[PDB]
Amino acid sequence: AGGQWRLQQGLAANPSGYGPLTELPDWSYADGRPAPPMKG
Amino acid sequence: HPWEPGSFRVGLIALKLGMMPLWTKDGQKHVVTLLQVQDCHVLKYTSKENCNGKMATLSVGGKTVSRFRKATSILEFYRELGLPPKQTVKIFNITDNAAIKPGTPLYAAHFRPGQYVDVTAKTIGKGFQGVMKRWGFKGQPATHGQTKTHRRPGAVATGDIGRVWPGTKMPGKM
Amino acid sequence: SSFSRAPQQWATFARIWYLLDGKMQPPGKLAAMASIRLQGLHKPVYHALSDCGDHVVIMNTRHIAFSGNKWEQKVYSSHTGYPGGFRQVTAAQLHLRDPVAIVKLAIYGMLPKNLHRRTMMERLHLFPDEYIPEDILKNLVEELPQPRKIPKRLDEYTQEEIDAFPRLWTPPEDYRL
Amino acid sequence: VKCTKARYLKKKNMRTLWINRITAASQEHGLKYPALIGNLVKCQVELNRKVLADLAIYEPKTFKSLAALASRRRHEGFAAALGDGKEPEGIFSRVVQYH
Amino acid sequence: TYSPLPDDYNCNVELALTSDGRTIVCYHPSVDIPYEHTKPIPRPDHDQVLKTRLEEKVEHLEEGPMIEQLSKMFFTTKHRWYPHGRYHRCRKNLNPPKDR
Amino acid sequence: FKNKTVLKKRCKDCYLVKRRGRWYVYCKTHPRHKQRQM
Amino acid sequence: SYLPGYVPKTSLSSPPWPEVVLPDPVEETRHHAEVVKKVNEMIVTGQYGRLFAVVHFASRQWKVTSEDLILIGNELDLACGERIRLEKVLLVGADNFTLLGKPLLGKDLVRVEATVIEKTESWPRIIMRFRKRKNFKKKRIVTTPQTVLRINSIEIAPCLL
Amino acid sequence: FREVVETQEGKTTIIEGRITATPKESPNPPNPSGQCPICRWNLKHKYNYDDVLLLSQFIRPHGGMLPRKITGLCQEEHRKIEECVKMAHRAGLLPNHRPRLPEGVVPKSKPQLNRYLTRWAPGSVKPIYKKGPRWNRVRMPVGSPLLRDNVCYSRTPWKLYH
RNA sequence: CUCGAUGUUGGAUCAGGACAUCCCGAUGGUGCAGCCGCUAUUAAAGGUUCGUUUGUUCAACGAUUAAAGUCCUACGUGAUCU
Ligand code: FES
Ligand SMILES: [K+]
Ligand SMILES: [Mg+2]
Ligand SMILES: [Mg+2]
Ligand SMILES: [Mg+2]
Ligand SMILES: [Mg+2]
Ligand SMILES: [Mg+2]
Ligand SMILES: [Mg+2]
Repeated sequence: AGGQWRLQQGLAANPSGYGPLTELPDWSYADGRPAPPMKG
Repeated sequence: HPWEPGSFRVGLIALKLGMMPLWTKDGQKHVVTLLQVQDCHVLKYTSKENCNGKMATLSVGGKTVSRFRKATSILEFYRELGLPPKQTVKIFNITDNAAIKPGTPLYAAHFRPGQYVDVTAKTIGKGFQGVMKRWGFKGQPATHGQTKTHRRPGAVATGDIGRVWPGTKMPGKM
Repeated sequence: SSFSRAPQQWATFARIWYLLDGKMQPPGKLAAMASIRLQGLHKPVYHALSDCGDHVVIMNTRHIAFSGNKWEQKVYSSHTGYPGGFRQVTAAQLHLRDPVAIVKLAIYGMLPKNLHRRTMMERLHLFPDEYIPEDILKNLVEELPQPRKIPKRLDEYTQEEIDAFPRLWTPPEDYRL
Repeated sequence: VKCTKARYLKKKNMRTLWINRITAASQEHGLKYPALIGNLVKCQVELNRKVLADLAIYEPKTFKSLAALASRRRHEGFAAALGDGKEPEGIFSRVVQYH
Repeated sequence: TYSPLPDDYNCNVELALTSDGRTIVCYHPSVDIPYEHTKPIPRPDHDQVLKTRLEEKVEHLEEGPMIEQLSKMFFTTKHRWYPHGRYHRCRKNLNPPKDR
Repeated sequence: FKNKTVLKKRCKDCYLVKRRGRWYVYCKTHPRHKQRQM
Repeated sequence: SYLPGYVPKTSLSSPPWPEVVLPDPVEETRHHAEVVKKVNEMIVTGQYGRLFAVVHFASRQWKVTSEDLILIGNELDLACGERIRLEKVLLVGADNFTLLGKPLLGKDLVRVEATVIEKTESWPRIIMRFRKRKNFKKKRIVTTPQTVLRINSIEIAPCLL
Repeated sequence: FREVVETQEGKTTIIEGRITATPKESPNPPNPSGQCPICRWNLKHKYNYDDVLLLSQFIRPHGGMLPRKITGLCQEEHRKIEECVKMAHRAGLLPNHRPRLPEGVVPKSKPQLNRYLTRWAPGSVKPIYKKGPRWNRVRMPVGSPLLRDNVCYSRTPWKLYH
C-alpha cells in the first residue's frame, strides 16, 4: 500500500507520519490569525 | 395415412366389466378381463410443436356423465365440441400421421385379437395400511413373550445416521 | 447531471443486459465474468443490500472448451436423498445430457452463498447455441469480450502469415517423409 | 458486547466496500485496483480509499482523470524499468521534496 | 498520439503539470453523444357503429399463478411476493429518516 | 496378466508398451510373462 | 534482414500487452504549459460553477462543497459562529477541470472556509465486556465531543503557472 | 522430399521413387551459432501448443512427428515440440494432418468436446470420483511440464494442475 | 467425553453402507486337450436355504443350493419386541 515506495523517497512508510500532510496546521482563523497548535 | 414403422396410434378408454374364463385349443384355461368401450371419442389434438414433448398428443374421453356436475369451463369445452361430457380424459402420444379429428368415435375393434395392450387404471384403494399388508413385512411372533408388538415395522434405520432415509417403507395410504 | 430526482435514481440503479459468447471459452472464465455482473460488483454504487445485479445472457454454452483433461476428469456429484442415490458423472456425460449445466454449475458456485444467490440466478440466461429469444435480444446493451483468445487452426492462416514465418531447417532431399 | 465489538467490523467493512467500489471504478477504465492505488501514491497523491470511492460515484470525470494519471505513471514505470538510468525520469515520476 | 485512456466515452482527459511541478492539472470536458450514434424515437407500435368500450381486462389469478407472473415479469424468485405476518409488518419504520 | 509395481522383461520377446495410461509387458512367445503396472 | 536478437512471430515471441510510446518530454512540457494556461484562463474568466474539494481535517479526508455539513469527532476550541480556513486541500474540482496537490495544493491557489455551527456531544455509546464462566462483566458509557462545521465557500485563484 | 509410386500394368507392378521439391531454411538466422533450428532462431522458451506455424514444420503429412536426426532438433526441444504437437492435434488445430484412413473408412461420429492444453490422451484418463482432502487434493493436469521454462509475462507462473 | 445413568450378550424385525467378490457378468495367465480346477484383472445392479444340537455368538452335524461371501453401521437397531 505504498509503504516501500515512500521509504525509497526518504518519506515515512505511513503518510500519517512526519511531513506536511500531518504536521502543518489543520485550520486557521478565516481572518488570517494562526490557530493554536494541535495537541498531537 | 397408411401405417409406417415407428408410427404410434391412439388408444381407448374402456370400463372394466369383470372377469371370465376362456379356454384355448390346447385345453389351457386363461382368465380374461372384459373392457367395455363406452362412448369413447377424440376430444383434442395438440401438434408436436405445442405439446412441449417429442410427440403430438390426442386427448380421448371415456364415459358420459352429468352436465349438472361438471365445471363451467369443462362444460364450455364440450359445448364447443358438441358432445356430452366424459368422466375421464386421457392423453395419448401419437405420431403426426395418426391424428384424428376431434369428435370421432372410437370402438372396441380399434384393437384386434392377438395384439398386446397396456392397461392403466387406478388400483383399488385400501386406505391407511400397516407394513405387513402394505410392504410384506414379517411382523413379529404371536407368542413367546411378545409385548404389544405383532404387526410393527421393527427398526426403521440404524443408530449412526440419526435419521430415517427418504423412501423408507412405513405405514401409509395404500 | 441536472436530472430530476426519480429519473436520476432510476438511471443509477437500472438493470443492464450483457451478452457473453461461450464458444471455445473455458466455462470458469465465463463464470467469473458473469458472477461479477450478476452481483453488480462492476458498479461503483455497489452494495450487497442495494440489489444492483445485472442481466447476463450467455450463448453457445454447448461450445465451451475445457482445458486439460477436465472433460474426462471433472466429476459432478449429487445425491437424490434415497439410499443408493449418490450419482457421479463426468463433465462430458453432463455436457451431452444438459448443454447449459456446466456453465450453470460454474456460475452458481461462484455467487455468494446467501439468499440473494437464487435471485441472481433469475437474471442469468443460458442458451446452448447461437439462437436467442427475440425478446431477450432486444434487451441487450453490451457484449462482453471473450475471456479467452481462440487460437487459429493451421488452415486459417493467410498465405501472407505462412510466408512471413521462416523455414527453420532444411529437410534432406532424399527423405521420404 | 456485540455492539462494542461491532465497531471493529464497521471500520473493516467500510474499507472493503470502498475497495470493492474502487475496483469496480478502475475496471471501467481498464485498470486493476492495485495499479490505481499503487501509482497514485507514486504521484504523491494521498487521496484515501473513502474519498476515491466517493469520487467514483459522484465525480466520474475526475475519477477518470485520476485513473489516467495512475495509468500514465504506470507506463513511466515500465519505461524506466526498461532503461538503465541513462534516461531522465518521467514527467509525472518526479517527486517533490520537502524539508 | 499517446493517450493514457481512450477518449471516447466519459470525458476527454488531459493531464498536465505546472511549471513548478507541484500541481497536476486535469482538464476533462465531457464528450457528447454524436447525432449519428442515436436512433429515432420508436413511433410505430372498422365499420364500428358502437361506442368503443374500454375492453377492461379485469382478470383475477390465484396466489400461486400470480406469484409466478410477478416472479417472471421482474426476474425474482417467488419468495419476495409472499406476505409477512403482523409482527414484522408492525416493526417496519413508516417514517424513516430521509437524507436530502 | 499379473499386477506388478516393477515391470521386468522375463525373456527376449517380452516387450514394454504403455497403454491406457499405464505400462504393460506383452510377450507373444510366453504369455505367462504378461504383466500390468499396478 | 534479421537482427541478432530477432524472434519470428509466435504466441510468446513478444509480450501480450501492446507497445506504449510515451510522448517526447520536450513536446509534452510545451503541451503541458498550454493545458495549464487553458485551465488558468477558465479560472480568470470564471468558467466554472460549483466547486468541490477534498480536505484533510482532524485526521481524515472530507469531500466537501459549499453549504456542506461535516461532523468532526472532537472539540475544536472555537466559538459557535466562528469562521476558519481549511488549509490542507488535496483536490479542488469543477465540472471541467480538477486541480491536484502533491500532496497539498498551495494556499495561494484555493481557499476553503467553514463555520462552527454546533458544539455538542454524541449519543451514548456502550462499551461492554463479557467473558463466559469467569464472572467477567463490565459496562462503560462514553459520549464523544463533536463539532459540526458548515462549509461556506470554496474559492480558487488563477495562480497556475 | 521423396515419393514412392506403385503402378500395376498388364499384371506387372513397377515401384519407383521420385524427388519432389524441397524447402530450405530461410536465409540469415538471427543466431547462426545456434545448434538446433530452435536456438538458431531465438525460439527457445518462446513457443506453445498453438504456434502451429512452428509445429507444422516438424511433422509428417499425417500428423506424425519427424525423427530428431532429420530435423536436427536438440533432444530437449524435440520433446517440447513433440508434446506441443500432441496437444495441437487434440485442440483441433491441425485439421489437415489427420490420420490416414484405410479403404475409405468413414469413422462413426464422436461427441464434439472442445479442449485445449490436453496433456493426456482423452481415452486414457479416469474420472476423479474421490477428490481427496485439501491437503492431498487429486488435481487435473493442464498443459505440459515440458513447457515450464517458457517465458512467462505474468508475475504468476503457469499453473499446471487445476 | 458421559458415574444429578450413553442400561442390555445372542435372537426377532427392518435393514443403510464397504468391496478385500460367495454366486451370477466380462477378461488375462495356467503345470488350461475337454469336463472341472487354480490364479489374477474388472464388476456391489441382483442374490446369498432349511433343519438337529448348544442361551450362545462360534462350531459340529443332516439335507440342500448358482451361491449358502467377508466386514462396518454405539460388538446397526431393546422410548419396536424378546
Ligand atoms: S535448442 Fe539449441 S541445442 Fe536444441
Ligand atoms: K456412566
Ligand atoms: Mg406371522
Ligand atoms: Mg409388560
Ligand atoms: Mg400381543
Ligand atoms: Mg443428565
Ligand atoms: Mg442391506
Ligand atoms: Mg449393538
